[PDB]
Order: sequence, then structure tokens, then C-alpha cells
Amino acid sequence: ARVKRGVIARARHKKILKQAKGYYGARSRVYRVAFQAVIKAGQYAYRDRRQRKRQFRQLWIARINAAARQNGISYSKFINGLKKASVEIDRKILADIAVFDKVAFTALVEKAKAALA
Amino acid sequence: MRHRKSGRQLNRNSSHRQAMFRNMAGSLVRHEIIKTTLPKAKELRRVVEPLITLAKTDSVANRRLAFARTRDNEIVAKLFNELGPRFASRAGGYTRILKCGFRAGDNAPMAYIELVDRSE
Amino acid sequence: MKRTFQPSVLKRNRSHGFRARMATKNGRQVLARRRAKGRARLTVSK
Amino acid sequence: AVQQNKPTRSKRGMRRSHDALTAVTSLSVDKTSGEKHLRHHITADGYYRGRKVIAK
Amino acid sequence: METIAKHRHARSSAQKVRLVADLIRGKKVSQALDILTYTNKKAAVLVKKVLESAIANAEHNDGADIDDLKVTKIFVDEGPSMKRIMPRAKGRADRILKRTSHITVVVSDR
RNA sequence: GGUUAAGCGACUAAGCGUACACGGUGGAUGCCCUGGCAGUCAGAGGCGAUGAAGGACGUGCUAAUCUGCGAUAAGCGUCGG
RNA sequence: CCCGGCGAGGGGAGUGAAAAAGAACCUGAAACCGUGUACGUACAAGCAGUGGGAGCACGCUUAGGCGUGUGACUGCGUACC
RNA sequence: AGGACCGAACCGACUAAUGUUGAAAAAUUAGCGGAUGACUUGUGGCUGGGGGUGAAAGGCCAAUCAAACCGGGAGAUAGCU
RNA sequence: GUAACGGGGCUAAACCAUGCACCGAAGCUGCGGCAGCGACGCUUAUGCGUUGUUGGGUAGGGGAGCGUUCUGUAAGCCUGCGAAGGUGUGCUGUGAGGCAUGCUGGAGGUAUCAGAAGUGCGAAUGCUGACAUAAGUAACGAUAAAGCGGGUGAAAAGCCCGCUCGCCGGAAGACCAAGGGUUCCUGUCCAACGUUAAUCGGGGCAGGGUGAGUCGACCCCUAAGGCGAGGCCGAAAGGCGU
Ligand SMILES: [Mg+2]
Ligand SMILES: [Mg+2]
Ligand SMILES: [Mg+2]
Ligand SMILES: [Mg+2]
Ligand SMILES: [Mg+2]
Ligand SMILES: [Mg+2]
Ligand SMILES: [Mg+2]
Ligand SMILES: [Mg+2]
Ligand SMILES: [Mg+2]
Ligand SMILES: [Mg+2]
Ligand SMILES: [Mg+2]
Ligand SMILES: [Mg+2]
Ligand SMILES: [Mg+2]
Ligand SMILES: [Mg+2]
Ligand SMILES: [Mg+2]
Ligand SMILES: [Mg+2]
Ligand SMILES: [Mg+2]
Ligand SMILES: [Mg+2]
Ligand SMILES: [Mg+2]
Ligand SMILES: [Mg+2]
Ligand SMILES: [Mg+2]
Ligand SMILES: [Mg+2]
Repeated sequence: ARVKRGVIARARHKKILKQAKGYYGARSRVYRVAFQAVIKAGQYAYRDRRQRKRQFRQLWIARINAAARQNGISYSKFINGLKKASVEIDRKILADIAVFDKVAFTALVEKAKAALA
Repeated sequence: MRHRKSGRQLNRNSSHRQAMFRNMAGSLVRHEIIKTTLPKAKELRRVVEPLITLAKTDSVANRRLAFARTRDNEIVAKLFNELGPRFASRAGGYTRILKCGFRAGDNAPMAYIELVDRSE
Repeated sequence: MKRTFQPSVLKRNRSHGFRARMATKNGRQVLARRRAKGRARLTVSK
Repeated sequence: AVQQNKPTRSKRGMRRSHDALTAVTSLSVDKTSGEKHLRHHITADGYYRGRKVIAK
Repeated sequence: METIAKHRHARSSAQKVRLVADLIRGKKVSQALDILTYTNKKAAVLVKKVLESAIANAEHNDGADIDDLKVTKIFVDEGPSMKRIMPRAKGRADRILKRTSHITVVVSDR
């Protein structure tokens, strides 16, 4: 029972090469390079599934800091004031409010300032 | 550098150039129009036209110079008995270069060079 | 450069010809081997 | 001295970005025979600036 | 409509023919014929014969008018390479490729 | 609305990239088997001086090669089918 | 029939179920090489991705926005064995 | 007379340059040595692998030589890669 | 090359002390999901009811699978109303994968549960073929040398003719042997071969061409040497030799 391994090998190489689309040069057309590039894309995708949460929290914190300083308080004192006022709103929602509802963000800043005072 | 220098080497040593232009001058004299390469025609001006100038005066010494330069007695005869008188009143410019395109075998730039009065 | 093959038909036939091979036991073995392998040309004999 | 890496088809094209031929911009038209010719060259039918210069 | 002429297995590398082909892509066929007539390349002769064949195909097979035709498509593909041995120094052999090209010229009025 | 000034600013692609479409090259894959491989059963287990095995040359309406054949030469006689 | 050199090659016609089955002939993959289109790219530094992400282009949808392609800018990021 | 001298053919190969993916798997060019001899050359022959042959270098023995080449033991063995 | 804060910068944005904030990991928590191992009660082909806890990993051990070809199931089933293969797209699973379907393709494929393996490739300076790259780059093989006119031709630097020019001339001329083996001559063709073009050719194709008493070979004769009836010798093969 001899097995010609052409069909399945073609299929595997095609799977990898279909994952390698958009890649530059041999990375998108040469299986050896494509496979390395697909694996490295996967390791980046995992590692960055992690990195995305912290990058977005970083962005939210920066925006909250900006808006809070527009309301005369640093981010640190604002977050401490929110904790002391028992406000439990995420950095995501806080930043989204900072951009899209500046009045409500001002109200939050007053709530935190009252907590700290 | 070749500042102010004149004369095309034409990828030949000197004695080959001299032989070639002697032959080409003879060809031009006897046929009055020849196809050659444009650089070769431009250099052929500088040899043929002095031969015609020399032939405007028919002495034995001048036929001797012409023969030294052409080594063809038919060419010397045609220079002194036809060309000299045909160009007696023309102050230089006895030839005309007419670019005629590119030689097939080597794409070489080709021109016709003729005697100016070849029509008559 | 003199090269190693300096042809001579007489020397060729005397060294490797049919008669030379048939002359000895080992030459006849060479011929038997070449017949068994099926070669079109048994020997240098032209 | 030889390459340490295979240069890409992109660098090959980049190098060849100067290989394009220039078309002859325009042909001249003989005033007599009216047939197109290369500038300052004789017409393929022996004309030049309206004068027949060769019988070929 | 579109009319095709092919010179398949032309004896020249597609890279060389492509210079000429790029030279007349999209031109009106009369202008293309002039360009090829004065382009000092072997590929210009081949491409010009293909273009003239295309124009004659159009006028004959498709009833086109020559004054309407443009070179709408002029690619050059690689054809099979003839493989030859160049003996080099010191007993070494190289194989040279005598590269052929397929020239396709499409003319149309549209 | 005009000028000036300041600020900002798309439109370029020589080429190149990615994607897609269509090709070229190439000959993988799949499908195929008058070729192999391994056996089983059974024959036969030798051919040769009555010239073998293997060949050379020839041989046709025939230019070659193959197959056959051997100057009776893709064949001859006879007996059968 | 036509172009072409009484070429090569090709375009028609016709044959055929099929000629993108045309003899360089079943299927015709990949590398590799082109043509076209979309987007990007000529002040920008590095395993070329990845996470974010504008803009453009296209296709859907009855709005609403989703698919797709591309991907300015940006965090991280030195292949595989 | 001469393993005499100078010097072509012929035989060689001291120097240099070039060449070193060569024109060439050892050459070219300019010079250089021998050039009646222990010379050189044609044809044929003989010597066969631990063998030959060697004015002796381990030289040469078909571009291969501290043991030729081809086939075989053979899928040697390989605590190595 | 600043080059002994990572940089900018900093007189605190340095240092010490104290204090409260905050940022900060794949740690922990939250929410969702998967799996392994336990412990519990109903039981079984265990479902679970739960319930703790575990889940980085090389060499390596253990467990469970995917898929490929082939055999049975199968004279069944799918298939010209389109098989395999190819190429897309969509869906789907934890993964190997699976399913569907557009196009191509044009005749085969094969469930299920078993069975057997040439059963899975990226490396082995692996092997074969194809195709890149360097790159239209080096080079086109003696620096004896060409020029022009005419012809032929689709096209001529190279072919033919002519006239010049140059080079060899103890050769680069002529005749042979050896070797080759049709390269000879004529016609014809120019794909490939010719390091370019080629109408030309030692290229293709066809036809032709080799005439002997005296030339040569054969032949007669012998050298070196070979072979060698008998013979001598040697396990055999064979060696030597008349
Ligand atoms: Mg030159
Ligand atoms: Mg050689
Ligand atoms: Mg002496
Ligand atoms: Mg010596
Ligand atoms: Mg010398
Ligand atoms: Mg001396
Ligand atoms: Mg030994
Ligand atoms: Mg081994
Ligand atoms: Mg975290
Ligand atoms: Mg684990
Ligand atoms: Mg099958
Ligand atoms: Mg591996
Ligand atoms: Mg270079
Ligand atoms: Mg060069
Ligand atoms: Mg040459
Ligand atoms: Mg001429
Ligand atoms: Mg022949
Ligand atoms: Mg001849
Ligand atoms: Mg050629
Ligand atoms: Mg011939
Ligand atoms: Mg007679
Ligand atoms: Mg005896």
C-alpha cells in the first residue's frame, strides 16, 4: 500500500499560504517562508491578545487624565476620589464619557472632588 | 582627456585608419556617393575634401601628392580631370552627409556621403 | 596538451577486440557478461 | 563578490525602472513626398527635405 | 470588438520584448506602427509583425477599420526556454537558456 | 468681492507592494494501463560439429529502423485447421 | 480565407461534446513571470508581522451598518532548524 | 675529434607578466636551457597493482597514485555528524 | 560619535525621611468557555447533581485522535442532471481536520464499522525535475583589418561578384599517414546547431561523387613480440616453450 502524498501535502501548504495573504514577498507565496510568517503571526496574535487589554487601558487612562485635568484634578486624585465616592465605573466607560459626555464627566469629577474634600 | 584633439580613433590603430580612409576616399571619388557609418563619413570629409582642394590645381607635384594620398591613379585622374574643375569655384564643402538610418547587422548609425554636384 | 586517448585502430583491436577477448578465459567472461547484460556492441570491433 | 541574499522581484523592478525605451517623439514629414521620416535622416524612399537624394 | 495576434515561441527574452511592448501599449495602431518602425530593437520587428497581423485579423476576420484600432493589450509572456551547454573554463559546463517569449497584441476600436 | 499675509492642504508613481481577475511557464495531482513486481498451479528443465548462444550483413514496390526471414531471404513445399 | 518571408507564429472558417482537446495536445497544481483593476507608497529607518487604526475603493442592505480589498499613522516585535 | 661551442627546426621549462567562473582542468607572451647525443621522434611490442617502472620525486602507471581502475564481499564499520 | 542618567531635559524631575494617591504583569479578582484529576448521592453503557482542585514545558513516559492509500462491508451507495483531481467561497470543530458549494474537470468515487500500511516533510551541503537570483550583467575565444560598389534576398558588416586594403608565406601554402568517416560536390531550406545576423555553413533535407596489373592494402618475407601441436611445469584456472 503505497500512498502518494501529493494531495494532502498540497492541501497543507495551501492552508498555510491562504493564512499568509497580504504578506510581503516570499512570505505570501513561498511555503517555507509563509509557514514561518504564519507561526510568527500566531505568536504575535496571542501575545497581543494580551497587549491589547493593556494598550486600551493605557489609552483610557490617558483620556481620563486629560479630561480630569480639564476639570482641575489629576487622574490619580480623580480615581482615588471615585473610589472614595464608591463609583465603580470602568476606565473604558470613564474615557468614553470623557470624550462623548463632557457634562457627565464634569459631574463625575465633582463627585470625586466631594469624596476627597 | 581629449581637450581640443581632433580625429576619431574609430577603434583602429593609426595605419589601419589611414588605409581605410585612403580606400574610402577612393570609393567616394569613383562612385561620388557611398553609404558608410556616420562617424566614418564625418572623418571622410577631412580626407576627401583636401584631396579635391589639392586637385583644383593640376601640376605634376599635385598629382604626385594625390597619388601618395590615394595610391590609385584612376582616383587621381578623376580628381584632377573631373573633380577639380567641377569644384573650381566652390570654397570647400565638396561633400554632403545624409544620415540614412541604422545598419541592420549592428544597428550602426549610417549616412550617405556624396559629392555635392553629383546631380549634374 | 597531449591527451590520454591517442587513437589507433590496430592497438584498439589488439587490446580490446573480439579476438583479444576470445583469446583468454577472462576475456571470454567479459564477453559473456556483456551478452548477458545485452549490449549491442560486445567489443571495440567496428 | 556575490549576493548574500536573493534580491527581490521588487528591487529587480526598481533597478529596471530606468530601462524603459523612449519612443521617437515625432516623425518628420517630407515636404515633397509627404512621407514620414526620422528627423534629419533621409526618407526611406530617398527624399530629404523635399529633394530626392538617392535613387533607392 | 477585440482582435488578437500572437507570436508564440518568438526567439527573444520576454524582458527584451517588453521594452518595446511598453513602448506601444494603448497607442493608436498607426502611431504604434510608426513607433515600432523607428525603434531600433529586434523586439520591435517582432512586435511590429504581431501588430500588423493583429490589424489584418481585425480588418479581415472582424471587419474593423484600421483608423479605429488601438493597441488595447500588448503583454509578452515567457515561452519555453531552450537549454544549451556553454563550456566554460576548467572543464566546467554552464547551461544557457535561450528564452522564448509569446507576444500577444490585442487591437480594438473600443 | 479684490489684493496681501499667515496657516493648512488634496491631486504626482519612475517604479514598487498587497489583493483580485486573467494569462504564461511548468508538469504536480487525479484518472489510466499492451509495463513491471511477487507468487500459485502446471509444463520444460537444456541448446550445440545436422554448427549453438550471440551477432554481421543482407532481404520488400522500400529511404530508414523495428519484426520476420536467409541469395528459395516479411518467405518455399506438404499435411491439416 | 487572411497577416506573414510560397516562413515561424497567429486570426478566422470548419471538425468535434469539447480545440482555453490542435498534435509544444486529458487533468494542468506550485515555484517563477506578466497584463489589468482597487488601495497604498517618493521626509522615511530594522525578521516586515501583530494589536490598534484613519482614509479610499468595491459589494450587500431599505436606511441603519455589515462583507471585502487596501492600509496612512501608531504600541509591541532580532526568522526557522 | 668532441655526452665541444653559437644558433633554428626539434626537445625542454629557469624568470616574469597575463590568465585563474582561463582561449587552456598547466596555457599564452616576452625572455630562457639542450640542440651529434646519457639526443629526439613515428610505429608496433613488453612489464599489472603490494605489482610494474623509476639518472629516485613516492615520481609515473589513461586529467586518478604512500598502493590504479572496474565490479563484487557491501547496506563494511561509523561510541561521530 | 555626544557616549559613565536610555534620551529629552532636570536644581528637582537629585538625595534623605515621613505619608497618602495612582500606574504597573499572562500574578490575583471578575465574566464566559474547555479539559484533567479527585471527593461526594443517585448509578452503570454514567449522566451528572454537584463539588474542590489542577492545566508553562525540552529530553522523555502516558492517554486520545485526524487524515492518506489499500481490503472487506460493496454486484451496495454517490456519479455525465457531472466522479476524482484543480481553484475559490461559505460554514464548522479544541486541533489534526470536516461539510457545503461556485468555477474548472470530464469518469470515476465511496459511507459505516472493521482490517492492513511504501500513512503525513522544511530542513538531512538530502534526491529528481522545474524555475528564480546575480542581470539583460560578464562574455561573444588571439589587437592579421578592414573599406566601398554591385548582386541576391523579407532582411546583408558577415553570403556571392568586383576593386582596394591588411595578414601568413620552413606557413596560416601544398600533399599525406594516423585518426575521423561523407565533413566532399550540386540543389534546396534557415526551426535548432554557428557564441551576433545569416540569403551563408563542416547545420537540415535530397541527389550526386571515390574507376588501378603498376599507388596502397591484401600477398610473399621476416623483427621485437604474440600464440603455440606435441612437450615440460603447475590444486584448478593456467605458466613456459619446441
Ligand atoms: Mg568596439
Ligand atoms: Mg577541455
Ligand atoms: Mg653540445
Ligand atoms: Mg621533463
Ligand atoms: Mg617562450
Ligand atoms: Mg651551453
Ligand atoms: Mg592499501
Ligand atoms: Mg554505509
Ligand atoms: Mg492585566
Ligand atoms: Mg502541559
Ligand atoms: Mg482513487
Ligand atoms: Mg524538522
Ligand atoms: Mg553588476
Ligand atoms: Mg563587455
Ligand atoms: Mg572571434
Ligand atoms: Mg556591400
Ligand atoms: Mg552529414
Ligand atoms: Mg562543402
Ligand atoms: Mg543565430
Ligand atoms: Mg552540410
Ligand atoms: Mg583500366
Ligand atoms: Mg597443448
